[PDB]
Amino acid sequence: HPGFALTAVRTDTFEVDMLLYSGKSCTSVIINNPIVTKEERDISTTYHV
Amino acid sequence: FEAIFGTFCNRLEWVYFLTSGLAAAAHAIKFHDLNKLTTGKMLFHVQVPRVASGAGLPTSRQTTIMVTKYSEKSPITIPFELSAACLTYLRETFEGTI
Amino acid sequence: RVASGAGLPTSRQTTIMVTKYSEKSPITIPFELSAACLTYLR
Amino acid sequence: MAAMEANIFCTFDHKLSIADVGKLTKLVAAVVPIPQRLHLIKHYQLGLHQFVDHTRGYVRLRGLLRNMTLTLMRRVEGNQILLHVPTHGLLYTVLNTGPVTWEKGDALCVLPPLFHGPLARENLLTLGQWELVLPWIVPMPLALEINQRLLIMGLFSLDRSYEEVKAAVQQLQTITFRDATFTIPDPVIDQHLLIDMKTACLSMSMVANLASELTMTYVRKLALEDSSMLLVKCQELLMRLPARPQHVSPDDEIARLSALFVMLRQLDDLIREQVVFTVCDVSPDNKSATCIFKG
Amino acid sequence: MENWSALELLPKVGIPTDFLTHVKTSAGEEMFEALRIYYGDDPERYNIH
Amino acid sequence: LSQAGAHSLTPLSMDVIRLGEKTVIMENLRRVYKNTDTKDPLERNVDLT
Amino acid sequence: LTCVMRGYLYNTLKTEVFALMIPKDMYLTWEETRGRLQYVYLIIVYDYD
Repeated sequence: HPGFALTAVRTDTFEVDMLLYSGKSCTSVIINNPIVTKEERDISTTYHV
Repeated sequence: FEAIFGTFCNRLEWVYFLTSGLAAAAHAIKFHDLNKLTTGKMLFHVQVPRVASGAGLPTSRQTTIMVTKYSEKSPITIPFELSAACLTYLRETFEGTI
Repeated sequence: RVASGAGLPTSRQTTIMVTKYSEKSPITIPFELSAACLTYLR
Repeated sequence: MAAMEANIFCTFDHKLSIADVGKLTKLVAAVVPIPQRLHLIKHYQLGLHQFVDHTRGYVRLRGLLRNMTLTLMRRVEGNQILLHVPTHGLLYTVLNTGPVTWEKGDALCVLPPLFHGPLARENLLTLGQWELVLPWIVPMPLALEINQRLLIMGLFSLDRSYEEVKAAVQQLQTITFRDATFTIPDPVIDQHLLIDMKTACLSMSMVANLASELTMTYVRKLALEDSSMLLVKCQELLMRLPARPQHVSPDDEIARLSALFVMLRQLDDLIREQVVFTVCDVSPDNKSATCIFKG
Repeated sequence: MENWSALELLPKVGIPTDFLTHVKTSAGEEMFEALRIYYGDDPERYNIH
Repeated sequence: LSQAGAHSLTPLSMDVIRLGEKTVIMENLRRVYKNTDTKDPLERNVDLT
Repeated sequence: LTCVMRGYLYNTLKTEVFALMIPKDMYLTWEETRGRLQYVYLIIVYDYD
C-alpha cells in the first residue's frame, strides 16, 4: 500500500422515460402558413417548406 | 410459376396539431404577417393587498409591481425533391400509347 | 420525416421495399392392404 | 439523398430590438461568409467573429477565410435573413462593407478586416457577446500589397534582432492606397507564415538557379549606355562591382526560361488571392457596385 | 433480383402495417430478404423495356 | 389574444382521470414519431455521479 | 462517342443518372471526414530519381 487513500468519481447515464404536466393554454403558439421555396437543376428539382 | 400473391402499400396514420391532446396545453393562432415582427411582449401590473396591524408593529405599505414577458423563436423546415423525369411525364404525353 | 430547427440536418425522401417468401412442408401417410382383402374388394 | 442548397435562411434567436433590425436593413446586398450550407442555420455560424481567438494572428484569419464559402444578402426582414449563394459568371450587385474606395475595370479580393483610423465602425449587430464582423472587399493592388508586406516582414524577422524587427514591423504595418491609409491588425509572426516562408524561399532560390547567363547579365549590360530614372533606381537597388556573348543556344535558353517562368508563377501565387469579383460601373457615391462573380 | 420497377409502377393495396421495431432498423438488420433502400426520388422506375 | 380564435369547435375522443377535481388529459406521443428519423424527445437520458 | 464538357451526367430522357467510374488504385483521399460538398481533381506527379 502506498501512502494514499485516493477517492474515485464516476458518472453513469440512464435511459429513462418522462411524464410532463401542463395546464390549459400555458403557452400560446402563433404560426404563419407554410412558405414554398424552389431550386432548379437539370437532374432533379427540389422544394423547401 | 412464382405467383406473386399481392403488392402491399402503406397508409400513414395521419396526425394534425388540433387532433392531439397536446393542443389542450396550447392555444393556436394564425398570424399571416408573422415573419415581419421582431419580438412580441406582454405587460403585467399588480397591486398587493395589505393588512392593517395594531400599534407596536410598524405598519405595512403600498406596493406596485410591473412585469414584462417576451416571445420565443423556433422556425422549422422540411425538404422534398423530385427527379426531372417525373416532371417531364407529368407535363408531356407523347405517342399517346397506354 | 419530421421537421427540425435550424442548424440540425433533416431527413429526406425515404422508401423501403421488402419481400416475404413462402415456406413448404408437405405431409403424407400410407395405408397397406392385403391380397385377400383386395380380391374381396374387386 | 443530399441536395446542395442555394437559398440559405438565417434565423436569430436573441430578442432583438428595433435598432438591430434597422441596422440589418442597412446591410442589404453585402457579402457574408458561411462555413456550411443548409436551408436554415443559426446566427452563431454566420460572420467571422466565431473564429477569432486570443492569439489573433492575421495569417491564421486569412487562411481560414480562404477556405470559407461566400454568399450575398437579400430581402432582409424580421429576424429572418435570406442569403443567396452566387453562381459563377452571373451579374450581381453588391454594397461594399469597408471604407476602401473602388474603381471600375479592376478586380477585387476577400480579406479579413483591417485597423482603420479611430476604429469607429463596429456597430454591426453587437449582441450577447457576439457580433457580425464582415470581411472586406478591396481592389487588387491593396490586397497584393498587404500580402507582400506580411510575407516580407516575416522573411525580415529572421536573421535580425528583436529591436530591428520591432522597427521594421512598425514600418510595414502601414499601407497607403488611393488617397486612403490603413493599418494591419496583429501581424504577429507564426508557423502558418513559416510555411509560406519556406515555400517562397525555395521558389526564390530555384528562380535564382534557373536564371541563365544572358538574363543575369542583361541589366548590367544595359546600364552601360542607357539612362533613365527607372534605370538609375534599379541600379541603385543592386550591388556595384563590350564582349561577345559567352554562349548562344536558343533551344536550351528557351527551355531554361520556360522552367524559370513556371518557377516565377509559383512564387507569384503566394501573394495572389482568389480573384472573386470583376467589377463594372459603380455608383458615384462609392457605396454600391455591379460585379461579376468568378472563382 | 426482384422486379422493383413492377412494385413501383403496379397498383397496390393500402394497409396500416405495424412493424414491431422501428422500420429503419429492420431494413438495416436484414430481417427480410431482397431489400431496396433508395433515398430521394429514383427515376429508374420509368425506363420500361 | 382571447379574441383571436376558438370560434368553431368539434368533438374528438381522449382519456381522462378524476384526481383532486382537476380532471386532466393523457396522451402517449408514440404514434406521432413512430418511424421518423428524430427520436421522441420524451425518451430522455438522465445522469448521476 | 458522345461526351459532356459542362454537365450533369444523364440519359436522353433523363430516366436515369449516369455515374463516373475511377479505377481503385488511382483514387486518393486526404481527409477522414467529408463535408456534404467536395470537389474531385486530376493529379499527376513525377518521380525524378
